[PDB]
Amino acid sequence: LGPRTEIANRFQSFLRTFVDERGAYTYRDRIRRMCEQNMSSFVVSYTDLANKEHVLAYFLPEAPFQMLEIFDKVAKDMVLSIFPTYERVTTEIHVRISELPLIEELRTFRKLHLNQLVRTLGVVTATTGVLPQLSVIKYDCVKCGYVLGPFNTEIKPGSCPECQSTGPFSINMEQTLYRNYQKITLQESPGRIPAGRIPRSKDVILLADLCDQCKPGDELEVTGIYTNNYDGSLNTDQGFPVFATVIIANHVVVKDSKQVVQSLTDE
Amino acid sequence: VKDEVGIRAQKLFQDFLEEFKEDGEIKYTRPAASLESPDRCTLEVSFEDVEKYDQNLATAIIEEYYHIYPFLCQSVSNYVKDRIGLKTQKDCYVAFTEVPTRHKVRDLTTSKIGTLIRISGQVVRTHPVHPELVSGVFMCLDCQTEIRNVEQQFKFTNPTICRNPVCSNRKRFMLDVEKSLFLDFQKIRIQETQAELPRGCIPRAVEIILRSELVETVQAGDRYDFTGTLIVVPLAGVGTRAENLNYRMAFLACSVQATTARFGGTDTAEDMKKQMTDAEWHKIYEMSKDRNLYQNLISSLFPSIYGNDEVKRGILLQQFGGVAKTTTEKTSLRGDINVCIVGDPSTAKSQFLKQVSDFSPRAIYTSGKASSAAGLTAAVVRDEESFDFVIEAGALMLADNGICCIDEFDKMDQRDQVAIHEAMEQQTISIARAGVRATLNARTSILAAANPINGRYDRSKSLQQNIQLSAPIMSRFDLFFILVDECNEVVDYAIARKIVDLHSNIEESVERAYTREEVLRYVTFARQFKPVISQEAGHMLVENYGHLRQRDTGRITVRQLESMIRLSEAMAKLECSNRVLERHVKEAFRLLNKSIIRVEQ
DNA sequence: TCGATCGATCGAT
DNA sequence: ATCGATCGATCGATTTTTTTTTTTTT
Ligand SMILES: Nc1ncnc2c1ncn2[C@@H]1O[C@H](COP(=O)(O)OP(=O)(O)O)[C@@H](O)[C@H]1O
Repeated sequence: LGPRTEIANRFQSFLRTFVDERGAYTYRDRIRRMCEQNMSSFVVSYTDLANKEHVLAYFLPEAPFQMLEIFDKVAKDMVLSIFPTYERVTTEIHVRISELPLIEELRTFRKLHLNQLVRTLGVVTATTGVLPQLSVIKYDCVKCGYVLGPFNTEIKPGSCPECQSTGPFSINMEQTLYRNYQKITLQESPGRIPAGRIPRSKDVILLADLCDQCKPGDELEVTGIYTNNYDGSLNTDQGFPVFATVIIANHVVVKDSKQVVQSLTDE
Repeated sequence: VKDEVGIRAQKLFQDFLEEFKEDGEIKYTRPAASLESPDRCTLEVSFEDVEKYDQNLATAIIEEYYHIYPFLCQSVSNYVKDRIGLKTQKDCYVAFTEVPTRHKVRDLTTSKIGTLIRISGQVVRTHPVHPELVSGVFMCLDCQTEIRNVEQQFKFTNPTICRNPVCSNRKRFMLDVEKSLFLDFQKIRIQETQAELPRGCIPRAVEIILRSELVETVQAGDRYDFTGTLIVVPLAGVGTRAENLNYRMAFLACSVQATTARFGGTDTAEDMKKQMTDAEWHKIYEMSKDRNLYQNLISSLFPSIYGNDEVKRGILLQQFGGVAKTTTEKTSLRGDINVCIVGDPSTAKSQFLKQVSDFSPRAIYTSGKASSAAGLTAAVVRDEESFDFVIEAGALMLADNGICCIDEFDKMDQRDQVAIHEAMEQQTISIARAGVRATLNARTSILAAANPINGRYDRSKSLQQNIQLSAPIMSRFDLFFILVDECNEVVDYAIARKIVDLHSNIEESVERAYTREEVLRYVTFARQFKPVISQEAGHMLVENYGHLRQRDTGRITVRQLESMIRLSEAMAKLECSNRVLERHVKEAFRLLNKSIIRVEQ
């Protein structure tokens, strides 16, 4: 498209046009800094985005999924083009955000905060362990013995090597890509309570690049995005439909910082 | 259809309030004027005004409510559209009020539906927000899925046939979470009323519901005045069954008056820093310039009392300010400070403080030996309700930015008290054995209520042996001011002739000079000032302290000093002035020396 | 024992 | 003679909870 191409192109004319710190801007070199160490967790500044092009605040909330995807395509087509040897280790990228002009306390968010940009914090409690997931749709045809091909929703087209036939199928335990997974339980601090009552909480999902980072009993900072479980069994109802809530993780900052930590000025 | 009469009626209601509603003035557009920017979708209405102008739509409104209810949202829309460039985003929240009739749980039958009757009770076991994508889009799968329909029904139903085509009616299109309708509520239970206290039966429980803007402005421990919009609610019921089913009872309500839990902070209708924070300049100007204001203030809260006149000049200390200065990240700097009382048996030790809780807000008093050792900590639980260990509260910590004094300071176990040994200065408390690395904060002052050892003041022993407890605590209490008992008839006859003007039912008290409300508002104005120190006393307090300890050259040191400069910066807050002066110094020095020589044998 | 599946069948057109 | 609607034979899909023995804290 004409305008709907300009996003990645403005990222391209961003990471070698916007400058701070007396030349040799970070993201000219931060990306190769990270491709060296084989990390694949590049991070963005929002304030730098406001310094260069303030357009990217209204264009975002209408579907930030697509914003993040159109982000990651740029990191791919940059890195794997300029480091073509790289295409061995992970071959997938996404980016992070760590600058938001707002800290939304718990017990403050409602349906108005649906599917858009967030910041929130709190405390961890008990949650699950570490498990992997699926990533791709591939089956094995069972009438004719072929594979249907590569393709929260099912697809199942009639087109396939078996003369576009074989509604039936079966599945292997290999040749399909996987994805690490973990859950969390976010509870608010027992300092900033309404002074003596039960607290409130939500669940949160984090994804494969972000695991074995959190822990029970810790301090926290997350951007997150507000989810919507699309149906907890709509039917004859209670005095409420049985609906639920999660936030999906984009980027964490921990507050303890128990490692060698700060990024480096040029001088 | 039924409700077209209500349509026309609220139409002409609109058409009247379209003009004035009250004496060429309007009270039901300016809420809409404030609404006009964010469009939050609420406008409550008085039911009395229905009795004023529309001439008894109550029996038009008060029985067939639920079927008329949704037509009034369209009424609201037809209102808001008349003047603003309008989309159909407009919605109907309601917080009905001004209705005379206020009934209870027991006058409930199958004939009570679609009404607006009013009820109270108490709040228990409350429950959270719980969103609802009430709406969406749903039809066949060919192309024609844009469905702004009524799929918001209680029982929810995917199945819709079509709009444009003739297609499948069991294969749905997928759902819409993007450009649809979502809303917010919560859910609680409520117990039998304490304003209606019968015998016999249990506290019959009611289910009860609130809308979005009603949400999270209720709370545990409150008595209410609700709507009465009882509903049809979408084993053991072995009656007859039909079809061309066994229900329970439920209820909702859409109006709240969460009263008996309301003060409102500080906002002579005149000009000031803010709207009404100190609009009484006309008199506060005088209340900050009078020269006898100290004594006129002293005797302005204890007319029903007579004793010493030394804590009637001090204890304003506790309610008075501290510092609230602008510094770096060195550490917390503290503002308020302890006080102590000891005395002989019942010289009105307790009536000083039984009332002071009723005096200022946020500062509730009781004892902790009223309960377990759960004064400091919450109730230590070791059985499974949610995750087997829940201790995030207490009672002492329920006084944040306010005080919660005690009585019988002496006979309390040395667990809460040894915890107090730290909890008052480094005002951050911690525990283990059930703590998610427990990090709390109390902030506030205290008042003590000791009682001697034998119940007398025989000067045979030092004060620290007059009480004979553990020691270091008796410094951070920066002023004691003990009340003494003697045996003299003049005093006691003066007391009895206080009772002469306690029950002589006309003029059963003495005249006064300063009323309470003006006093309290002056006090709550006096804090927000950002005080200043630039005074030679600020230069020359070193010799005052050096002289203090020239007297102490014959316990000791600089905790008392911290107190000193805060006592006196408070007594200059009392002068409604910044810019510390060197006299509040001398008074504070005198108070210090009264305290220590009072401690002296 | 309950439910949709699918294939057949009977009037309309 | 073409085609849609209704009937009906054909197919597969559901049916696990109340005491105890250690454990931390008053
Ligand atoms: N100067 C005084 N002014 C008013 N009341 C006084 C004074 N001196 C003594 N009293 C009386 O002494 C009583 C003290 O009772 P109190 O100390 O509250 O009992 P307890 O010791 O159980 O708390 C008060 O009720 C009050 O009537």
